[PDB]
Amino acid sequence: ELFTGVVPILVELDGDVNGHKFSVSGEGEGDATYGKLTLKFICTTGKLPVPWPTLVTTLVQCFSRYPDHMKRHDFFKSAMPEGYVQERTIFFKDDGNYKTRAEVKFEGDTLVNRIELKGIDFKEDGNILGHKLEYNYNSHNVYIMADKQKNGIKANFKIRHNIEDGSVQLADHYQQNTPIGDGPVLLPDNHYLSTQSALSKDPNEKRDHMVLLEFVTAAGIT
Amino acid sequence: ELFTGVVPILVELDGDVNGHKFSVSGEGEGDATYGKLTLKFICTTGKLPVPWPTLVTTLVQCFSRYPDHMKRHDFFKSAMPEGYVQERTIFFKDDGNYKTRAEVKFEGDTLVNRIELKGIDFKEDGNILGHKLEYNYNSHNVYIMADKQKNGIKANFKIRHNIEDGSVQLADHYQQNTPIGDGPVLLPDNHYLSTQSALSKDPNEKRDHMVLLEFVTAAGIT
Repeated sequence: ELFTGVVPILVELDGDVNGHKFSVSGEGEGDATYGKLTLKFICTTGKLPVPWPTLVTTLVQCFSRYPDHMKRHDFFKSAMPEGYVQERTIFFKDDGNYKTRAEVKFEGDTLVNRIELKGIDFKEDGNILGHKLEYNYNSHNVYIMADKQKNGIKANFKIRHNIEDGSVQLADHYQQNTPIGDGPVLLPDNHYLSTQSALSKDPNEKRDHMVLLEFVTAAGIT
Repeated sequence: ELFTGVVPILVELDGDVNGHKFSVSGEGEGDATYGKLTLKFICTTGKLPVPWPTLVTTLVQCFSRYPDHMKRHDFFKSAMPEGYVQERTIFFKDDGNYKTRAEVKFEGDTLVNRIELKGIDFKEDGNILGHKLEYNYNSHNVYIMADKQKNGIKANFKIRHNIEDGSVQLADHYQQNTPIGDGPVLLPDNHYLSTQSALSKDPNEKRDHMVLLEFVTAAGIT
């Protein structure tokens, strides 16, 4: 019942990639009923040192639409409102890696996502620091599975980023979510979230920014 | 000035794939200012004989956002309102092909897209008739170039459809657009439309349907 209508979302990221520091703020709405997300981000420190698309997975899986027969497998929502801690190690192929940690939870009537990111070992002439990624996005499945010992879930997936020259840059994600609260939570059977994203720009917008539209739906359980 | 605000869109498709006939109706809005499209489709003849994703390219490139320095390369809009005729031969790899022909133009204050599609040579146990495609979509670039002789453009691109088992099904598109009117039109320099799409469902919707969200932006000219 928290995700019954449109829930406002607020995002805050502080990162550091090869010594370069940056901040990103975002605002939006989520509608777990359609599993739709509309967010907008702004680099508040000037210009983003890495391509915007590399931050999409980092910058709220609680807005996924879970079919009715799949409701007992919804860890994300069942953890609200104390929220949960999401962590990932993202490995960019033949390049470096981002290590992230975030707390997603309700602060009042707003779903907030506070993140801290650290990226090391990035090649200067690579697709990432070299900004060779096209500004668009592909479709993926986020495999999810419970971590009973930690009372949470583990998830994993491979994102494919389109480089300008036509090739693709794989970014391997390894995820871990644990509750912030102390009570029972819903531990799921193995399943996945079919995720789709679309990036664009607000033409009346001067700051470095990205507008993001995503759709997520759980699938995998019959 | 026709595409100045939100323009209503109306789509009508009559097809035939390996002897199976079907109709699709769609309704939406376009906003060439953001290069955003929101459409909804319904199979009016019952259940769609092919996967919904294979009809996305067929089911209005006039809503692309063309940056200000790229305005003289916009064939699509410059042909309004008499409109233009779009034709394609789409080759699905190791499978059959769709041959399409449509007239896109204004009827009153509504942009209408009337299409007729014929698909032949489809393998029964293939990804297409076998419905092995995931219900999602990827990002592509539509290369565009003028056809001065025909006073229109030719375009071409390769769509990658995600099959369920993890592989991909290529669909080669070959396109041709010619004006319906008789006056000068804008013939572009070589360039492309960065296109992004996201598919989903209206949960309160019983008919076979697809909700489509796309973003298109021209790029390629400096």
